[PDB]
Order: sequence, then C-alpha cells, then structure tokens
Amino acid sequence: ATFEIVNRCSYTVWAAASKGDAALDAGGRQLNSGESWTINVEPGTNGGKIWARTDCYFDDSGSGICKTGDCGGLLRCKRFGRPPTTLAEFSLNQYGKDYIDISNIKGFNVPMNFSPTTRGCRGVRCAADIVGQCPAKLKAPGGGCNDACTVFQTSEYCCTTGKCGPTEYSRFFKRLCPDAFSYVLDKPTTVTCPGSSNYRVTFCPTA
Ligand code: NA
Ligand code: NA
Ligand code: NA
Ligand code: NA
Ligand code: NA
Ligand code: NA
Repeated sequence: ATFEIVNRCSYTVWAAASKGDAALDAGGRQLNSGESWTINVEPGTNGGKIWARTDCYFDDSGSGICKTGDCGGLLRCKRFGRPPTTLAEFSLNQYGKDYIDISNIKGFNVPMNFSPTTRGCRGVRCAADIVGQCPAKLKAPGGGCNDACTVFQTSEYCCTTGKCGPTEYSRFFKRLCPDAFSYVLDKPTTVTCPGSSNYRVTFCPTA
C-alpha cells in the first residue's frame, strides 16, 4: 500500500512510520514545508502508525533527538515515538478490509488529516488548535499537548484495567477533535476502507 505523507505546515517536520517492532519503509524522513514523501507499507500490516516529529537534530549517522515524537533518537524510526504525538493508525488487509483512525491517546503535537486516495471510504481529521488550547496541566514544556496518562500515570487515564471512563482531560481532546480517539475506551471513530486502499497523511491540512 502507498501512503503519501505531505507536510503542509509552515515548519519542518520529521515524518515517522513504524509498527512498533519495526520500521515501515525507511521509518522516517525530513519533510520541509510543502514536501511530500511516499512510502510503501506491506499488505497485512497490523498496528501501523504514522506521526510527525518536531524540532529534531540528527548527525550524519542519523542519530539525535526530537522534542516531540522522538523514537529512541533515530532519524529512521523502528519503534513508536515519545508523546505527545498525534497518531495516524492503521491495520491493513484484516479479513478483506483496511481500518484507519486518528488518535490523541498519546497526546497531540501536529494537526493531521488521514484520508484514502482510492475509493470506498471517508478520511478522518484532527486539525483544531489543540496545542494552543491545551489545559495548563497537560502542556508539554518540550512542546505539544500531553495526554493525561502520560502526565499522571493513573489506572483511570491509562485504562490499565480495561475499565475506564471519559475524564475532564479526555473530553478536552474530544471537544476539539470529535473524530479522533480521546481515551482508550472512547466510542470508536475507526473507518472501514476497502482492503488494499492507498492513503495520504497531511500534516497541517488547514494551513
Ligand atoms: Na504527529
Ligand atoms: Na527520533
Ligand atoms: Na492510540
Ligand atoms: Na484551559
Ligand atoms: Na488525555
Ligand atoms: Na491544520
């Protein structure tokens, strides 16, 4: 499957793509404002994620640091990124269909649209100014808006027992972005697409 990743932000981002225990395609790349990077994701990929990283520095070996979404200091991510990270999430070719969503469960750093480029389903978007409106206690000094699990490490925010409810913090994310997951047991906003669809992830879609 192809994913075109497009940076419409006025600032550089470092795109990242991983399924948690491996890179997808090259795993990461710099995208200056306006640049597009197309990756190939193997059919059947389960639990894939794409995200933006901000304020990165990398040496020639591709080692360094980002202020949001850092994946163990690598340009080319093999693992998931450090919150806060707006997440494009997908599982492909799962009994004949693809499943996509956007999640704020690991916080928010960059606004995002995640849409099919082929027929048969709609896209999802979280493009509100969540960083600007972020509750004081969730603001990440390094940048972005943390989720409450990251900040407070409670069973209720992290849904550790599989029994949690919405919270004042999850409701903030849900108010600003109704079409993204705001906590683990949120009413799902997953979209079913035809199996083997192709996609576009756009950072700052309303820029
Ligand atoms: Na992101
Ligand atoms: Na990184
Ligand atoms: Na998530
Ligand atoms: Na506030
Ligand atoms: Na939260
Ligand atoms: Na936007």
